[PDB]
Amino acid sequence: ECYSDVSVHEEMIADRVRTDAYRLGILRNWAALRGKTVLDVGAGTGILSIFCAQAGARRVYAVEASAIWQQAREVVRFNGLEDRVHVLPGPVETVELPEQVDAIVSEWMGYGLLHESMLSSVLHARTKWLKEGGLLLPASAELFIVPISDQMLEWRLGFWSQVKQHYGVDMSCLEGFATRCLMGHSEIVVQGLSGEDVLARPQRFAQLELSRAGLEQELEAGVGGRFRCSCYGSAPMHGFAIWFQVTFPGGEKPLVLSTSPFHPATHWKQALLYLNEPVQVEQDTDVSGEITLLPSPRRLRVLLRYKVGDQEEKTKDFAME
Amino acid sequence: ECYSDVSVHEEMIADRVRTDAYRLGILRNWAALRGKTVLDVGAGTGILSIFCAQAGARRVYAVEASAIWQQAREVVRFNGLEDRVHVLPGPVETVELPEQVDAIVSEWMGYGLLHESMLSSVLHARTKWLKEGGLLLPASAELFIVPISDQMLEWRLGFWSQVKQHYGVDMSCLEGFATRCLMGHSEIVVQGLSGEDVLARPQRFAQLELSRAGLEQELEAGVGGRFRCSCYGSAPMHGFAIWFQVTFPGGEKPLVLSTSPFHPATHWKQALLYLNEPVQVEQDTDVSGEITLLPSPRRLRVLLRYKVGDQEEKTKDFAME
Ligand SMILES: Nc1ncnc2c1ncn2[C@@H]1O[C@H](CSCC[C@H](N)C(=O)O)[C@@H](O)[C@H]1O
Ligand SMILES: Nc1ncnc2c1ncn2[C@@H]1O[C@H](CSCC[C@H](N)C(=O)O)[C@@H](O)[C@H]1O
Ligand SMILES: CN(C(=O)c1ccc(Br)s1)C(c1ccccc1)c1ccccc1
Ligand SMILES: CN(C(=O)c1ccc(Br)s1)C(c1ccccc1)c1ccccc1
Repeated sequence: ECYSDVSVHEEMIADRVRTDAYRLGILRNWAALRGKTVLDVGAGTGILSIFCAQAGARRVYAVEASAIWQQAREVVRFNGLEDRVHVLPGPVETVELPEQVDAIVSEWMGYGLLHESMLSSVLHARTKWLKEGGLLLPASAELFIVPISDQMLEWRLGFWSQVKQHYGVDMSCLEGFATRCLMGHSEIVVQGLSGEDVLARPQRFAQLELSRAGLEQELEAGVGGRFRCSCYGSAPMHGFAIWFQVTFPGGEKPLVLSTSPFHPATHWKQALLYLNEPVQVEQDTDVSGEITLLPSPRRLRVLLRYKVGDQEEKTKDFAME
Repeated sequence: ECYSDVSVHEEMIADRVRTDAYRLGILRNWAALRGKTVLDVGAGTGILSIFCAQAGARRVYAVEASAIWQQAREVVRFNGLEDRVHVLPGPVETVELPEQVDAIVSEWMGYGLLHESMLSSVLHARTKWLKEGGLLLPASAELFIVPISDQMLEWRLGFWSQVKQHYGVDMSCLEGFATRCLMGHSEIVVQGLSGEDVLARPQRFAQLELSRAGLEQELEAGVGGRFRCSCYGSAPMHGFAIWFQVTFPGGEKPLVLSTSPFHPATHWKQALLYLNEPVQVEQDTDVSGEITLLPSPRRLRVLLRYKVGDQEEKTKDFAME
């Protein structure tokens, strides 16, 4: 019953930005990887493991907990690489490796609990299996937030006004209802924005250096921080967008994979935090606040306290289950 | 927590083909409706009820079981029609009307159990509340089936062959897996096709005249029948598409709302039955079989026995839960 399995792995490989960034991030470290050993945490279909062999690794351990490992096994055998890449089924927390490894590669990033604890698995495997001063791909992640005006939401909120022009019945009185339903919930909406949706300069509110011990302990408290920015022009602000980038160390200068709305589109899109209703901003309107991401029913909470212009500080907390 | 509520009613009103067909189907019966009384079964946001008032009905009972009735109440009041259109919350099976009605309007059609038992509610309300020889909008429904080659599926099945040209790893060995996962399930896939996907002349396999008593009893056994057609040219046949049309009686000649892939696109799209793997057809290849739709865990079963060319008869049964 594996049509969900296929959709997910298809979507990732079809993301050229994601797939090339890993390819090149990995290849550009050929000097550190040639003749060395690698652990791919959550190998999926095995393509990251095989980039590691392309880059010259002598031995790669591709560990995959879920059913897709069979397919990873088939792809490695079919590419004549079973003597260099060993697909091991099961969680990385209990896999038995013969040796400590020179590098770890993982694609752990995304939005929700699956991804918070995929990163915990990557830290666990750093601690347990990676050599003092070993190579992490990617090595770091940064998080960004900015006020947004969402055109797709603007269009949906005004649709009820358009009905009169088209079917000669007035439904503009349902604008209030559409707003409550589309903005009044407490869910993270994962949606792709364009540059034109962005109302100020993006602000970095957190950096995670994966190399650091006590990052695990530091994530107990939950990642976040303060932000301040100034709007560019007149707009109905719908809320905030949040996205990440990760960094692969270079030979060269580092390679950055960004999920920003200014950069080309990825299957990750961006994570949207809607206020309960739109608020009109103008050129130089100050937008500040504080954002905390932390786990909790097992749920990832997003705590937001924010201030727009001369309006009062407000709290809106979000969740993903 | 009503963002699902909004998406559904938005999608329906945004369907011009659906909304105009009801508008015109209803208006073209102005002579039978003017000064008469109407029951709208599942009034939703009330737009069908208000088309009935536009067409000249003296009194319309808009019955809506779910939360959206508040919004129907707001839209009628705001259009100054509360003296002609009475929104009644609750199931139609237990609503108390003062009088028997001259006409019933409903949008009950779709794919799955919600829609099988929405039609049962429309038959229940015909029996209970509609006058001898009263008007039903729509009055009938017909079901069609044809062999299809799905381009979107063809593209997805070949994606794994394209990987070598792009990221220098061969994953063509996953074609078998993608096929099992995308075609080997037993689900109805609701997807929009184009004319070019269609491999023979569509065949009508059932007609439902809503006016007929014992239709309720006849639906116990389940609607379906035999079909036979001849393919147009060489193609990988992926399975069958099924769709409906409904008929509004005219003043004039009847109005037909079709969800065919040859007609303009609707939010209903078409219902797809994939074989477990593709089978190559050629010009004049005979495709015959038998299709039964019937209810059952409460699930709507689709029983298909079919024969392609000189291949043996096969059974594939599907479900929707
Ligand atoms: N603790 C764990 N140990 C091993 N695999 C894990 C894991 N937690 C999650 N996974 C697996 O990690 C994968 C995340 S998506 C994997 C992407 C992969 N690098 C690719 O190129 O396709 C899933 O296949 C999931 O089942
Ligand atoms: N037995 C029943 N009695 C009354 N309403 C019902 C019902 N079964 C389903 N419904 C309602 O029928 C609707 C189906 S969609 C309604 C479309 C509506 N004519 C429009 O123009 O928007 C839903 O709102 C559903 O809650
Ligand atoms: C897993 N994470 C998320 O689901 C979210 C990120 C943004 C939103 Br809004 S929710 C986070 C994350 C990781 C560890 C602990 C807490 C949060 C992440 C971090 C870096 C990069 C990507 C994600
Ligand atoms: C509700 N129905 C469906 O879910 C399906 C139709 C096509 C597929 Br494949 S499943 C049917 C239907 C209605 C009553 C009894 C049995 C089936 C329908 C009929 C006419 C028009 C539309 C739908």
